[PDB]
Amino acid sequence: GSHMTKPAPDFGGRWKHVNHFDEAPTEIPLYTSYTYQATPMDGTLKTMLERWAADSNMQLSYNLPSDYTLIGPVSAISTTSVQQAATELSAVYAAQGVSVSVSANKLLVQPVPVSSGAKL
Repeated sequence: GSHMTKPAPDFGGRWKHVNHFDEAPTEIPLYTSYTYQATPMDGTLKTMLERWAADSNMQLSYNLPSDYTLIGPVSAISTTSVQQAATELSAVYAAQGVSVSVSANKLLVQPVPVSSGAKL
C-alpha cells in the first residue's frame, strides 16, 4: 500500500498577515530607565547578570569558577542605575568573595579574597 502525500496548501491567515510599521516603532518621550533587580526568572547570579546586561545590550564578564544562587538581600536591591546596582551588590557580595562592577558598558565579576582576613 502507498499513501503518497501530495503537496497541499494550508489555510488560515499567515500569508495575508504582514508585518510592517507605518508609524513609529516605539514612541517613548522619556529617558528609558531599566530597573536592575533580582527576579524569579534568573535563579542564579550568572543568569541574573545575564538578564541585566542583556536588557540594556551590555556585555558581561563572569570570572567566577562556578555559578552561585542569590544570597537573599539581592532582590531587595532595585535601582535604575547599573553602576549603583553593582555597587550595592559588591558590598553584600564581598562576604561571599564576589565583587561586581561596571566598566565600558560591561559588567565585570571578579572574586575577592575574603576566606582569610588574617592570613600571612
